[PDB]
Amino acid sequence: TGLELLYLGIFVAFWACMIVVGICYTIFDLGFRFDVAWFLTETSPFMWSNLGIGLAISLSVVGAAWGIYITGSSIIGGGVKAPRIKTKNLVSIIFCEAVAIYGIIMAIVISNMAEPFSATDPKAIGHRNYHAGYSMFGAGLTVGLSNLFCGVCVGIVGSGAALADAQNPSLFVKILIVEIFGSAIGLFGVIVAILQTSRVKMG
Amino acid sequence: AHSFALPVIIFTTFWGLIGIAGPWFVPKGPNRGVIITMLVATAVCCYLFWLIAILAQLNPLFGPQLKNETIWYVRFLW
Amino acid sequence: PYNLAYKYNLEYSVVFNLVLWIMTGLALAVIITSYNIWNMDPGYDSIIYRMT
Amino acid sequence: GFFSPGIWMGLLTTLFMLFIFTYGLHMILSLKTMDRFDDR
Amino acid sequence: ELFRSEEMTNQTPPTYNKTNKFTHGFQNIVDAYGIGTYREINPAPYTVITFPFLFAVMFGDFGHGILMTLFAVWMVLRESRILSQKNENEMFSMVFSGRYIILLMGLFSIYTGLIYNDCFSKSLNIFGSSWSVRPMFTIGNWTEETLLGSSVLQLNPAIPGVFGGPYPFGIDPIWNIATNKLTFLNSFKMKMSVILGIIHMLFGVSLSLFNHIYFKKPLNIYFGFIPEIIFMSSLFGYLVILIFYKWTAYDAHSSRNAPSLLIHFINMFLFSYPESGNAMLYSGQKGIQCFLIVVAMLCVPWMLLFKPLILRHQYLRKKFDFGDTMVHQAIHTIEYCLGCISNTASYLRLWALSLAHAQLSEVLWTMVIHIGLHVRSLAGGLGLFFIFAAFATLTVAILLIMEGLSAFLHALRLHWVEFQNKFYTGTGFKFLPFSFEHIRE
Amino acid sequence: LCCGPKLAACGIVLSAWGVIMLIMLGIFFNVHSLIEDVPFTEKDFENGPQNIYNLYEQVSYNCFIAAGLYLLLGGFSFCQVRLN
Amino acid sequence: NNPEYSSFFGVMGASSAMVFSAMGAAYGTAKSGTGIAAMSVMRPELIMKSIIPVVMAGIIAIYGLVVAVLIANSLTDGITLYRSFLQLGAGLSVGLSGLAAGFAIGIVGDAGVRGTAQQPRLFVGMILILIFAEVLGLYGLIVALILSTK
Amino acid sequence: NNPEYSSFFGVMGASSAMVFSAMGAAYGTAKSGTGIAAMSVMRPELIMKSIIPVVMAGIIAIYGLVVAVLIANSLTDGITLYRSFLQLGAGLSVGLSGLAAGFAIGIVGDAGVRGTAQQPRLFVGMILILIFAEVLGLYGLIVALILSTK
Amino acid sequence: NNPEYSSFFGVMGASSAMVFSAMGAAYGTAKSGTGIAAMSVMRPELIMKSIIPVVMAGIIAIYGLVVAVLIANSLTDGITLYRSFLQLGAGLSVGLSGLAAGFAIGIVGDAGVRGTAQQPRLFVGMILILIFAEVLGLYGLIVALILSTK
Amino acid sequence: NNPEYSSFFGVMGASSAMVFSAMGAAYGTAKSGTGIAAMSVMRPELIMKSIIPVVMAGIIAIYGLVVAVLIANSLTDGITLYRSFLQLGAGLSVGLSGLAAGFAIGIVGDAGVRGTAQQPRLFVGMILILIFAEVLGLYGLIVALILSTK
Amino acid sequence: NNPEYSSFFGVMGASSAMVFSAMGAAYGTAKSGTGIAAMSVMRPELIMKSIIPVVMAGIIAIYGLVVAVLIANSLTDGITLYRSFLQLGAGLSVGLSGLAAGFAIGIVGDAGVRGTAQQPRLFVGMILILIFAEVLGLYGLIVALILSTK
Amino acid sequence: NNPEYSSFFGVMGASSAMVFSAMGAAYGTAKSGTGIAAMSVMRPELIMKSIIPVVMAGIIAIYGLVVAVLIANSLTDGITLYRSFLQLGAGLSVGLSGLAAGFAIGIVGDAGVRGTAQQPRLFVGMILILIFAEVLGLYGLIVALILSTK
Repeated sequence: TGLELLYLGIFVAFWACMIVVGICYTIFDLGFRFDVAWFLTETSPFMWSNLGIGLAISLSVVGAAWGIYITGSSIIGGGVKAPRIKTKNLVSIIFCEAVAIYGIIMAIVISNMAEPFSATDPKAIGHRNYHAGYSMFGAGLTVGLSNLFCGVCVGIVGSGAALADAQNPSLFVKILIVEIFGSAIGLFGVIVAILQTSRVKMG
Repeated sequence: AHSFALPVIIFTTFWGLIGIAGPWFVPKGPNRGVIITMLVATAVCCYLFWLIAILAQLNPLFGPQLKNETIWYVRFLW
Repeated sequence: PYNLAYKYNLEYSVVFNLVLWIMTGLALAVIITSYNIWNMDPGYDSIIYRMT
Repeated sequence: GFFSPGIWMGLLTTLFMLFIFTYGLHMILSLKTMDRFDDR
Repeated sequence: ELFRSEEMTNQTPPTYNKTNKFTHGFQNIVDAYGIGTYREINPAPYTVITFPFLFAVMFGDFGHGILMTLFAVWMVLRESRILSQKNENEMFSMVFSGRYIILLMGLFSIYTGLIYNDCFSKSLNIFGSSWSVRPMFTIGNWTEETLLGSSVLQLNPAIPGVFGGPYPFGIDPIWNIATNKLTFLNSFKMKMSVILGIIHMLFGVSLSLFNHIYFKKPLNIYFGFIPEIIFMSSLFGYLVILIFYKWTAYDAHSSRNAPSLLIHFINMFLFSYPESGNAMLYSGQKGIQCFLIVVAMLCVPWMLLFKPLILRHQYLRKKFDFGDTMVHQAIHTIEYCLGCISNTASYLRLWALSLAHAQLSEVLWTMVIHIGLHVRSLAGGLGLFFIFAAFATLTVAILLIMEGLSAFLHALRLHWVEFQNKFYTGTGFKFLPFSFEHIRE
Repeated sequence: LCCGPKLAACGIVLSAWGVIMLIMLGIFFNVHSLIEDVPFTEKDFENGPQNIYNLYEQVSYNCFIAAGLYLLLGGFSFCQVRLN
Repeated sequence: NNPEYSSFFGVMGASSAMVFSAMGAAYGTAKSGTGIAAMSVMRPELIMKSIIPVVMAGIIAIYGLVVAVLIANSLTDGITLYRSFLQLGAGLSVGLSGLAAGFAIGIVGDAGVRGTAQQPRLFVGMILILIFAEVLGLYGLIVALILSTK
Repeated sequence: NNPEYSSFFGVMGASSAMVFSAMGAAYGTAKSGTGIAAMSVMRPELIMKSIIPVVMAGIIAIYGLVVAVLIANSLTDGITLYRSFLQLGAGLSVGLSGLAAGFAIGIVGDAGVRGTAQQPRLFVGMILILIFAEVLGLYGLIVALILSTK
Repeated sequence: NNPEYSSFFGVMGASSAMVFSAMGAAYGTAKSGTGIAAMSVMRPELIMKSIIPVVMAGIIAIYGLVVAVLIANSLTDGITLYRSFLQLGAGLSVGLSGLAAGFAIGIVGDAGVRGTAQQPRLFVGMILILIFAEVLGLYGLIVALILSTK
Repeated sequence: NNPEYSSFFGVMGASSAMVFSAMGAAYGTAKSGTGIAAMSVMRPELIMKSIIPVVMAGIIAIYGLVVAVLIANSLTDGITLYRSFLQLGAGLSVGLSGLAAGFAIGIVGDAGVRGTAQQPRLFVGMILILIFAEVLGLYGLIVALILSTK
Repeated sequence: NNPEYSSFFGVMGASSAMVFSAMGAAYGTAKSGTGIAAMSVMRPELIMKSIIPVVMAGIIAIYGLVVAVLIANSLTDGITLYRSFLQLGAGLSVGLSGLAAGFAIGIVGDAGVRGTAQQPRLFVGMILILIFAEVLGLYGLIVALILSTK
Repeated sequence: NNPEYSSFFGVMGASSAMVFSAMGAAYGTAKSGTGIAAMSVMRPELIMKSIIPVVMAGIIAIYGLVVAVLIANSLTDGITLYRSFLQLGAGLSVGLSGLAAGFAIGIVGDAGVRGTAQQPRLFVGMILILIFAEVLGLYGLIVALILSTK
């Protein structure tokens, strides 16, 4: 667990320092030196938007790809004794490809809204641009992570389906119902991401 | 309104007689020692417990905080 | 004196940012490298089984 | 101040790359080879 | 004349304590900790009252005391039927065996609950509550305060010239409806717990004198009891006196910069006597504070070194493991003195449990049965039916059982740890005579 | 129905406790028409003492109604123990 | 007027609701699917009964959807900030609560299926437990809806 | 007169109370359900008694629901900050305390359910430990109720 | 002249006192219940006198309740900060100290009950050891009581 | 003249002293109780004597109580800052030093009691070693006392 | 005339010296005591001699006590700041150096007595190696004394 | 006219040199002592020769003492900062390099001493390897002496 111990030690030190610094700012009655609005407002909406777009596409691929290896190994392994498996159980990977597609469509619809500002001083500038910027980030994040966990779910289930089908060909059809629920999880994330950016404008 | 002297007279006599006179009027059976022990221990612990409770309420430094509607109700109740 | 400032380093944010993250990266590299040697696996074989 | 717009935003983008790199490298480090081969 | 074990006929005899249908259970909760030394002072004759009392302090709840009493009454009324049957359930057997212990537990819990004046978070107003005269509150320059009152409470002043007088028995019912009961009532229970604990501790030490005399150990009283009782009295009894002193010495007239009993107690031990910042309880207190601490410290050599030293002298005069004897006496001294400090604080169990019970009762009442009431007539009645059943269920499940159970053990622990360890020491063997035990089988 | 005499017995004891407490509560409401001071008053509260007296009588009635349900329950549970 | 950046927190809410609910549903679903496949190898006749845990998980997903949609439709630029915090709280409340519920769904359904495979009488018991997990998710929805409309 | 973002602390309370309570109940539920599924195979007659830990867990969840709603009902924009911190404290107190209670329910149920199957006399002892855990959850509620009206 | 945020420190004290104390009691309860359940398989007659570790764990939670109530009642708006830091120290002192005690009570209770099963003579010894663990909690309460009145 | 927050460091000392000392004593107590329970099965005789590691642990807890009270009693609002840091140092010094001693107490007690059961001659050696750990804790008390009054 | 908080650095020094030295001595003590308990089974005659590693560890603790006292006595309120920094350096120097020695003490002590019990001729070698660890610790004391007096 | 607290870095240097050097020597000592203690049981006649790694280990701590004092002799208040960085670098250079050398000494000592008992011909090769590690440590000292005097 050498790496996990390293990750934890950094995690704890990271937040432990934030706790000490945050409480100290309060204790020493600093003039709101830690200004969240300043952080959020100076950070260009272009950064937030493009981050969400990259996440929407990239996280969705990670999910699909995750599931791909989960069911790939199980299918290939089982097939050593049950070559019939490839006839039906490859649909799980089709399910993973569909999970990846979800993010791609959303990511493109979001990116289509990107525009220049030619803006400088945020004061009374781009009020709508900030809303749309943050929304694009959220919607991208929303769908990305939703597809990320969707792809993992359908992978795990497809593995079980292949392992079952390898032993009894009558089980595949009934089990397949679970993977459909998994796919729906990703679609729900798509619906919200669409809503979040349904009423945004640049310029 | 109440005085403190009278409560002391009433409850001191009550528990005093129990712890003082009670043991005087006890059967001579095998439980005599137990009955006397119980009578005295009971009177002393009970008297003290009350005595503390009442003394702690003398010369109070502050009164209670009541809700406005409660205060109104009391004004026209007591 | 007069509630005067001490001149809080012009470009502080730059020197600050640099020194913190430079020494953090170097310190971690040393910590990890030191750990890996500290916990070097000798193999616990060849002669160790007999000496144990 | 301790941070500027420039420095801060730079830190944020750096972290995203560090998170991805860490994940990638982690999976790369957790790679083993075989002790022995099955047969002739 | 104290109850001791019976003689039986140069070996260690068994410890025989004669019990009966009532006292047997009390002897058993003592034996549960250990068998007393032959001819040791039996704590049970005093436990019969002492333990129920300390429990009643922890569980001083009028309503639940009734429920608890009725349970014990049931078991006694069915005593003949419960004995003449099979009882495979060990949980019922245990409480049945202690049924006479529980009976007293309830009876005292009633007594203390009445003084605490809490029956399911309800006080018992006998129309003797004269704490304040609200009509006179308005006279005291409060004209239409109920207008501002719409957003405020306003604390009833002390010494307004129109308020005052103690409640005849228990706490004046008015405090049960106050928002600051959490200081008035909590203060009482803290201070009361200390007073009662220390007195019981002093009693436990007093008993040791009879035992040391019985066994003709002059050294245990000339170098032990005397400096030990002075040690405890000089530090802890002094505190108790000051608590009562303030109650009668200072009124609201001096509430600002009123002396703080805890601060003077701490400063007492530390010989801290600031010129200002804390008002003194009485003139000359500084001299008293210093005197008592010095004496308490001077008490330590007596119990610490005089016994092993004189025994060594007697060895050389008469002609004795001197080193080991010093170890035994030093351990006794160290544990006694440090335990006195910890033991006195330990009795804060009385406060902690009494406080917790009152807090559970208030919330369990307010958030459960109050909800069963409603302005709709029939709907209110029908709802209260079902809600009450749930309320009674929670009162039993949480308070009558569990809190009674915790207070049961904690009061027993006080006997085991702080009281008995002052006099009830050593071990003996359980007396197992020939007996025709297998009658019910 | 039998339902088990162990469970009927519990109802009998709970029902008896319920009637005792509920009747006493209703009495207290009528006498101090109070410590509980929770009659569900209006927010638009006027200087009308008669209004709280009316609320207290209503609460007292509700307590006796709930007690009546326990009186009926006790009868039912009692007969179950007798036949069981 | 309406301060800038105020919509930021509300956007995080809408995202948090859906993402954390998806996490719960995804875990619970994967756990149930694993157990279902494991059972059906031994006996297929119980497969239909073993599906409910998966629907249970999907409900967690809906819980998140209801709030995420409610907020996402409510989001504008000119937000009075107070409303944004309500949205943030509603998002977290339902998402994180549904996540906990979905976890329980996963653990209980998976163990329930293996138990049921050995003991068909377990069917009712495990479903009753799953009901408590669904209630835990609902509680999340209740609080979130109260806050979002406050 | 009031500062900005003053509602921020309060709204986190309402969410925290529900989320931590759901986490606690979910943990206890998941652990109890695992023990129930495993135990019930050998001793099916206990299936209706081993459910109790799960109910206990739901209580912790209600504890949390009650406070979160009470805060939400008292959650406003024009908060004096003082009141806001009190609401956050009440939320955290009941939530985190219920979380601790849920942990105990979880562990005690898991061990207790199996222990009971091997020993029917343990049932009463198991319940009492569970009652102690319920009391632990109540303590948090009590403090939260004191703070929320202070 | 009262510093803002002063009430934050204060209320966090009351919460910490309850939360950490509940965590301690929960740990001790969870471990004690586990040992008791296993013990009951062989020696069920010992179940009733094995609850003690669990009750003691509870009082640790109460010690925390007591301080939390004392602080919560002491909280006001115009807090002089000094008082707030005393409340924060009092809260942390009793909470964290009780937490440490919870581990000792739990660990010792488990070993004691399991040992008692084979050596009934261990009972007095188990109690002596546990008392010291309770004392740790008491000491934390003592300091908290001193600070809140200073 | 000094910062209104200067009192923060002192009260943190009073808390730290008690908390770390309780942690140390708790560790030593828990480890000793575990070894003692196992030893008691091997032989009743030593159960009473085996408490010693725990008693020593208790002293560490007192060490901490004494300093925490001294700090709390000396802490004021108009603190000199210098004294405040000294109080923080005194608190940490005794607490952390007692914490280190607690580990020695615990580890040595466990090994000592288990060994003594097999070789009674170890009994004296066990105490001697535990004496060094108590001395290490007292050293922390000495410095803390110097810093508190300095 | 100097910066506020200037005395804090010196305070950390006095505490650091004591705490780290106690940590080192405690570690060496715990490891040595663990082995010693085992040694009593093979050769009770070595129970006395085997104490030495623990005594040496105790020296590490004194090393720290000496510097911590010197710093505490040297620290004032009107500190020159420069001297305060030196005090922190001196504290860390002796404390952390003694900590390192402590590990060497413990590890060598345990291994040494284990070999000695099997082969008593190893006693002399065990003592010498521990001597080097004590010398390394003294080096820390030397530097700390040089710094704290400059 | 010099920057404030400019000496701080040089002060940390003097300490760091001693602390890391003690760590290095301690590691090498602990590993060497472990191998020696195990080795000499079979062949006590080698207990004398086997000490060399330990006596070598101590050279690291001496190195550290030399630099730490060399720096301390040059610590004043009016430091031009530049000189302070140089002192910090020299301290770290010898300390961290000595630490690397300490690890080198310990690992090779353990394997060398154990092997030497197995193969007397290893003695010469062991010494050479140990010499290489000592030379590696010296390099740190050389840089520190050059740098600290620049």
